[PDB]
Amino acid sequence: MRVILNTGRTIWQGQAIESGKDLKMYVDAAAIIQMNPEMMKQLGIAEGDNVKVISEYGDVVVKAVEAKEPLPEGMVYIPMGPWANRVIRPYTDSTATPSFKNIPVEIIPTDEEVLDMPTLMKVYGKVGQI
Amino acid sequence: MRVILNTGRTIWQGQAIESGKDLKMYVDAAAIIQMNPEMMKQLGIAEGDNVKVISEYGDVVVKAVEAKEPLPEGMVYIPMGPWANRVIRPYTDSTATPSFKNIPVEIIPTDEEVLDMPTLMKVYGKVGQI
Amino acid sequence: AIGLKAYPELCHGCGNCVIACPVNALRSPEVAGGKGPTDDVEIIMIVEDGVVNIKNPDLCGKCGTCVESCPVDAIRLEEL
Amino acid sequence: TTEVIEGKNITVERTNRRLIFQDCLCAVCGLCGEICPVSAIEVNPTGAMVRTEQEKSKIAIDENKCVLCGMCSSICPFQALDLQIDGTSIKELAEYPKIIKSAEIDDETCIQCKACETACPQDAITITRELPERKDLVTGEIEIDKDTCIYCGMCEEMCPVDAIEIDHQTPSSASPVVATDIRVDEDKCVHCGICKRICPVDAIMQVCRKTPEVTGTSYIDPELCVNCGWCQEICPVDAATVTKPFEGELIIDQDTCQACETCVMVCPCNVLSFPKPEKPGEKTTKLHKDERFCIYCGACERSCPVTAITVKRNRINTTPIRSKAWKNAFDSLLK
Amino acid sequence: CKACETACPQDAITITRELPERKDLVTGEIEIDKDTCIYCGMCEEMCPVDAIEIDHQTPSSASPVVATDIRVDEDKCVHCGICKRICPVDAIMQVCPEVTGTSY
Amino acid sequence: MEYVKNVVCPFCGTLCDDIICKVEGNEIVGTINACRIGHSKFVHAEGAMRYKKPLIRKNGEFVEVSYDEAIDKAAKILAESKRPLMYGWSCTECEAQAVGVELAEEAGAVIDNTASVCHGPSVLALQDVGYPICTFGEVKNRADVVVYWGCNPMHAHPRHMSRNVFARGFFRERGRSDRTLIVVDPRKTDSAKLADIHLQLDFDRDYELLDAMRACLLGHEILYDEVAGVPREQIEEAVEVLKNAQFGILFFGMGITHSRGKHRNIDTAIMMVQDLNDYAKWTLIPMRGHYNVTGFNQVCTWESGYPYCVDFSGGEPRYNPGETGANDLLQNREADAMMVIASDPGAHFPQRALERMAEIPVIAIEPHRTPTTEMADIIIPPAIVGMEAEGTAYRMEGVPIRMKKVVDSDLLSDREILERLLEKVREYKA
Amino acid sequence: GGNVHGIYDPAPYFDITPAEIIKGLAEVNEKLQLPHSIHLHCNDLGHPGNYETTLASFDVPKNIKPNPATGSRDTVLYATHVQFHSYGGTTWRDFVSEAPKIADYVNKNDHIVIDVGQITLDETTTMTADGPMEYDLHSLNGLKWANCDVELETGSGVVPFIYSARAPVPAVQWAIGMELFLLIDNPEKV
Ligand SMILES: Nc1nc2c(c(=O)[nH]1)N[C@H]1C(S)=C(S)[C@@H](COP(=O)(O)OP(=O)(O)OC[C@H]3O[C@@H](n4cnc5c(=O)[nH]c(N)nc54)[C@H](O)[C@@H]3O)O[C@H]1N2
Ligand SMILES: Nc1nc2c(c(=O)[nH]1)N[C@H]1C(S)=C(S)[C@@H](COP(=O)(O)OP(=O)(O)OC[C@H]3O[C@@H](n4cnc5c(=O)[nH]c(N)nc54)[C@H](O)[C@@H]3O)O[C@H]1N2
Ligand code: SF4
Ligand code: SF4
Ligand code: SF4
Ligand code: SF4
Ligand code: SF4
Ligand code: SF4
Ligand code: SF4
Ligand code: SF4
Ligand code: SF4
Ligand code: SF4
Ligand code: SF4
Ligand code: SF4
Ligand code: SF4
Ligand code: SF4
Ligand SMILES: [K+]
Ligand SMILES: [K+]
Ligand SMILES: [K+]
Ligand SMILES: [K+]
Ligand SMILES: [K+]
Ligand SMILES: [K+]
Ligand SMILES: [K+]
Ligand SMILES: [K+]
Ligand SMILES: [K+]
Ligand SMILES: [K+]
Ligand SMILES: [K+]
Ligand SMILES: [Mg+2]
Ligand code: NA
Ligand SMILES: [S]
Ligand SMILES: [W+6]
Ligand SMILES: [Zn+2]
Repeated sequence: MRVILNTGRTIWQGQAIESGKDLKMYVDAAAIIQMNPEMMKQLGIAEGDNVKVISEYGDVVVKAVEAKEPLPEGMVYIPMGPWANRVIRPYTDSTATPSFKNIPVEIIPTDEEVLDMPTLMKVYGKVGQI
Repeated sequence: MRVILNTGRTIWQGQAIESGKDLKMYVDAAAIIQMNPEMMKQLGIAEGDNVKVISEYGDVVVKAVEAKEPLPEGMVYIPMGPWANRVIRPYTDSTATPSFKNIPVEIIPTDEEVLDMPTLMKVYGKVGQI
Repeated sequence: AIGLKAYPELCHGCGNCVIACPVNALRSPEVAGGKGPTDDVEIIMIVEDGVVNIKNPDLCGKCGTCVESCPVDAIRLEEL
Repeated sequence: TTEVIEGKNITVERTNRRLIFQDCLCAVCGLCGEICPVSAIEVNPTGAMVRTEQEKSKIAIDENKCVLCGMCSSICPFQALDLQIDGTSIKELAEYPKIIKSAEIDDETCIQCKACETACPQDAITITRELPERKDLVTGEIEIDKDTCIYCGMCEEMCPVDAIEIDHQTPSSASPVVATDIRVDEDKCVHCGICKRICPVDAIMQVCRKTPEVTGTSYIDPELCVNCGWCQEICPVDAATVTKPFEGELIIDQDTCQACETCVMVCPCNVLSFPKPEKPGEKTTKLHKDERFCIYCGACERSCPVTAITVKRNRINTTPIRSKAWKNAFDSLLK
Repeated sequence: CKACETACPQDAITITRELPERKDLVTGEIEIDKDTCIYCGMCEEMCPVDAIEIDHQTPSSASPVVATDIRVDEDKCVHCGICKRICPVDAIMQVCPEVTGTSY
Repeated sequence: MEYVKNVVCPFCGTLCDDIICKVEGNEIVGTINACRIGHSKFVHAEGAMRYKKPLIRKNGEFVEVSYDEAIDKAAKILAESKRPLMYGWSCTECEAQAVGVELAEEAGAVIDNTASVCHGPSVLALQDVGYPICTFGEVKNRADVVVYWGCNPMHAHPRHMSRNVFARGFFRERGRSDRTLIVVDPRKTDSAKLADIHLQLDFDRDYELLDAMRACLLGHEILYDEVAGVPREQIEEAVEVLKNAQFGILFFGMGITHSRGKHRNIDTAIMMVQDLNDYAKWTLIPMRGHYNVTGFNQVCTWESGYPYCVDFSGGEPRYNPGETGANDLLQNREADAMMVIASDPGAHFPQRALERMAEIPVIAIEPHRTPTTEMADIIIPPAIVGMEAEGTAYRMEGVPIRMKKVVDSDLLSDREILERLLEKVREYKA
Repeated sequence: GGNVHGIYDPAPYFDITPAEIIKGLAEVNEKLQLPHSIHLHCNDLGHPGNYETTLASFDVPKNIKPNPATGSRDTVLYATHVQFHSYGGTTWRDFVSEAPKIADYVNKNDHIVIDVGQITLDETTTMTADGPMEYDLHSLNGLKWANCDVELETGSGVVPFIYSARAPVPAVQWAIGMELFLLIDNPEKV
């Protein structure tokens, strides 16, 4: 289904970045998609089920969680981090600042696993430069 | 989802009762739930998907179809027949006439199958009397 | 060119188009007064085997009266 | 000779001559098809094009046959066909026969009643009028003694124009009052005296103590106007004058008509109607006409599937036609 | 006056009142000459209380008029005199109970 | 191929009598003029079961028996029952219905027709406040205002609008153009799509809307700004359209008989129609369902004095809808046996009534396989009225028209089956 | 929704008076040599002062000669329930019996047989093919009203009615019928 992706802070994502972006708690805080219970019923999913998020700019697998901060109808929330930044709009409109918030995306349930932090970064294929 | 169930005639249900209530065309005309496209979008279903309908009086599985005769917001329509009569209000208010129209019901998507005419009637458990 | 076209699979056989048509009404007093024809007549269309059936398409003036009388879009005026 | 399609509009151009067809102005009368000396035009059915949804244009112009003579542009009573020679329309070139017709409003006589704007069947008229502000049609003075006022709210409720406003509030120990202010909007007040009479403590002082001219303008759109004469007939002061393109006659056979309403809907001049009986059991004319509004375009006759209505055309108003080809074409439309 | 009803912190008070009818708080006479009226609609537009009603219509060949009647609702009229002053043909002639209730 | 003209359609209360049947041999293979529904009744659908012989249930299996054996077992059930229910009747002819009334007297039964699930609330209303009606020809020839209130004729009485609205009449020679068509329904039905005025009111609030219309008609103010989702100004305008009619007709259906208030919705509509006669000529016609539901209530009334829910347990007839109706007797578990004729309560009664049908002997006088035959102990197949058997039927406004026998059947008519059943019940009672 | 008042008032469109219908149908009856005569329920039923309309109606077919093929009828007019057609006065307040004038006409004329339509003083039901009279009765007593207008042919109405002995109008109505039976000399006319 087509939804609007909003991204930003959570206190839990804050605690995780300061504890360690190499820990399991960062995957648990930032590789997630918050949604209203009504949207979870439309998709036929439950908390803890994985979701494939696709935009014009990329793709990512994140874990569904029920939103404790209610969303307007048709909006979802992925906390800021490398999972969110696989799919948001990179273009700056000649300002230097990308479009991190309110991007149209396609979401469907998936049996694929969420990628941990080092594995997710391998999608970019870093080539050693020295 | 909580909705209002209305029931009655369709020209297709009329053609089917006169052709044969033992034919597949009767299941296709009367074991259905007509809904506005906006309600199908809210539930996360498409035409041809099955719906479990539960009231205070009973339960039934019917096939969702888009309404060609638009409904007011929050109303659904099951054509008259034994599928509709599993869930409408039996009480006559001391008039002899049951409440066949405008009953509150709960509707959810289901993977269960629609029951054909002889199989649906087995829910009543007829015991031979001779 | 533009002409009369039936979609019998959408038709209820209600007879609104048959009665509304001024050509049919002029040719059959029974049709003019809302009945299906009993006397043998040559009209544009009739309800036969439960659905609209075009019999004499050359008599149609493509006025659009039948089209306004059908709520299910089972009789139309279009490029044939 | 080529052709350019812009939605439903058609352009036939040769290199300079350019014929433009505007689908939105076409009444589907069929006259362009009848006049064309090389039969380059085919007009779709009148009733179908008016009463149903169609993707096609109302007419089709064959490029291989059209010679850009301009006869179709000249005869069109609806300004839907325009032939341009080196950028100028044939209506501005005296060598091309032109149909004599007009429609005007005398602004000195006009009283801006707007009846012609309502009656015009093609919405071609715009009548503007400047009414004075309401405060300039009433005279008086009003004031509320706020110390005497007990904020009962009766003036606010009864005021017929909602000119009175009270700033209501729930009292508190710091502000032990049910309201903090009351105001009259003097631009809304009509000095009816209701508020001063309902006030239970006589807190309101209201006293009643040459009206400006209603100015306006008129405008007739020459592209939309079809010279039906409805404005001339409806005007109560005879300020509107109209001259028609053709003269003729309408003949209706009431027994052949089956009252399908096609001609009534098709007529661009609102000539035809279905009168309602005044009393139960009375009978009326099945199809009623008023030829004061008819332009003899022929659309009604063309639309009727039972041919119950026919149009006779006795004259096409022009000065004497010099060209024999044009004279013969115009004469063929008389019947 | 209802001030006690508003002020009561426990919402224990009910104050009702029957206001006089609007017509009993104004005095005048009003009449439209329908033969002189040209149905310009200026009185209907300007009337501050919508007391004037015109039966507007699209003309037809059987009824070649823009309206069939004009009426003043005397129960709504507040005798402001706006209509008589705007009329362009002078078709309009216009010239100029205690509060009960319950307390509980 | 032969063409049989002036045939009467045995389906809805419109009771069209201009049907043409296409007959090849002894089989109706097609029609002319009948709508999609009427045509479906006349022609046989490939694969549909048409019983050739009576059947009796043994365990979950059925065994073919003769008419003698089936009628004898049915008679024994009726004779030994203390509260037998004899239900249906609306899809058979008046002579068979009259034998039914005599059989209900003999068995001390309750006799009831489909009116108890249909226009029975209209019958309760007309008994309290009246019945101002006319025949179809008066609508065709005079009506300038036509109202369809809580009925969808395009789907349920398919030729009704073409016969009464689009028809050109004596004083309405322009047909559709001489009439203001009003439809009152919470849905945008295919009938509402043709209307000049569609009052798309809130469901279950017809009674409230009608109260506002009646108060307005009698010169009073409407208390609320909106009633049943219709603004005050639009209610006042609808009332003016009704008051300005030269001849108005109010057609009504299941939208007001089945919904909240039932008979009281009809009662208030009837009283509005009556009071409208001080301003304009007004009448009403209930959109009676089956082609002969009307005939049962006529026959039952003229023979007993009461139209439906008639109890003969005490010898003298007694009438109490809410106590003696089919759904009351089944849902309150009072009936100890049920005979069904020319009806399908298996398909069309609520679940609570079906639960009782599962526990008591059920006799079905029925030609085809249905949910009722799935719940039956005895099935007796008849020749079909209007195709294979003749007799009177009554149209929705009471016009009697004789049904025709178009083709021959080796099966007994309903009338013949009921006469044999009456003789056997008399024998068992003795 | 209307009615006719007296025998010279036509219905809308048809433009034929009640007097012309009565006279024409009496002539049809004797041209067909029918066993019984025309059987007439007069215009203006149940209204104070209707006795003048009744006497005028009785004279309408008097110059038509009876000619039955079967039986021995020798009268051209049969007037039914004449009690309801024998009322004097102008309103229900000054209502009086005019049965002696009606009985005097029957005694002196040889072309008429009547039936009385005697009030029994019961709670009963009215039912006639006089549609507007039935609506008017419902408008007076407020009781349940049924109606049926039959296309090209006739009309009808039904209303319950209580004739109480203690009420003034039913008491006079009972007396009228008794006067008709008792003041008509020859029972061969009743
Ligand atoms: N196709 C077909 N035709 C038949 C039959 C059949 O089984 N099939 N059976 C026949 C029988 S027995 C009968 S009684 C007739 C019945 O024919 P109708 O009286 O037309 O019956 P329904 O289609 O049940 O319902 C009519 C309308 O009531 C509306 N409605 C629902 N609730 C309300 C409400 O609160 N207010 C109002 N105003 N309307 C409401 C519904 O939306 C519906 O469109 O059809 C007859 N014809
Ligand atoms: N949910 C819901 N339920 C409803 C309704 C609704 O609107 N909603 N509507 C109700 C109403 S108004 C009604 S009337 C009922 C429908 O009323 P039913 O009587 O249940 O309708 P049918 O299914 O048409 O049943 C008629 C039966 O008669 C048989 N038959 C036909 N011709 C003959 C004959 O000549 N002789 C005999 N013996 N049998 C014959 C047919 O095969 C058919 O099985 O449904 C009611 N149930
Ligand atoms: S085409 Fe439309 S109007 Fe004509 S019979 Fe079929 S459904 Fe009725
Ligand atoms: S288009 Fe006009 S003429 Fe042709 S069938 Fe329809 S109504 Fe009749
Ligand atoms: S002449 Fe008639 S048909 Fe041809 S363009 Fe002008 S309006 Fe259209
Ligand atoms: S310009 Fe001359 S040739 Fe071309 S279409 Fe018009 S009339 Fe025919
Ligand atoms: S109708 Fe006459 S006065 Fe009124 S606006 Fe038009 S031209 Fe002016
Ligand atoms: S009516 Fe008088 S006291 Fe009451 S609010 Fe108005 S001015 Fe104040
Ligand atoms: S004078 Fe009349 S219009 Fe002005 S404030 Fe008082 S009540 Fe309102
Ligand atoms: S002549 Fe006819 S079309 Fe032209 S402005 Fe007057 S009313 Fe309008
Ligand atoms: S004249 Fe022809 S088009 Fe006009 S209403 Fe009569 S039949 Fe229809
Ligand atoms: S009535 Fe006159 S103006 Fe109207 S369509 Fe016919 S010819 Fe053209
Ligand atoms: S007691 Fe009466 S006057 Fe005093 S505050 Fe309450 S409502 Fe006003
Ligand atoms: S202002 Fe004068 S002319 Fe205009 S509508 Fe009112 S009364 Fe009539
Ligand atoms: S006096 Fe004032 S309120 Fe009365 S009608 Fe004229 S304008 Fe309207
Ligand atoms: S409308 Fe009813 S009676 Fe007429 S053909 Fe169709 S089903 Fe048969
Ligand atoms: K064909
Ligand atoms: K259509
Ligand atoms: K206009
Ligand atoms: K106010
Ligand atoms: K005061
Ligand atoms: K003028
Ligand atoms: K034509
Ligand atoms: K308070
Ligand atoms: K105004
Ligand atoms: K069949
Ligand atoms: K004699
Ligand atoms: Mg009649
Ligand atoms: Na949501
Ligand atoms: S029914
Ligand atoms: W029914
Ligand atoms: Zn009588």
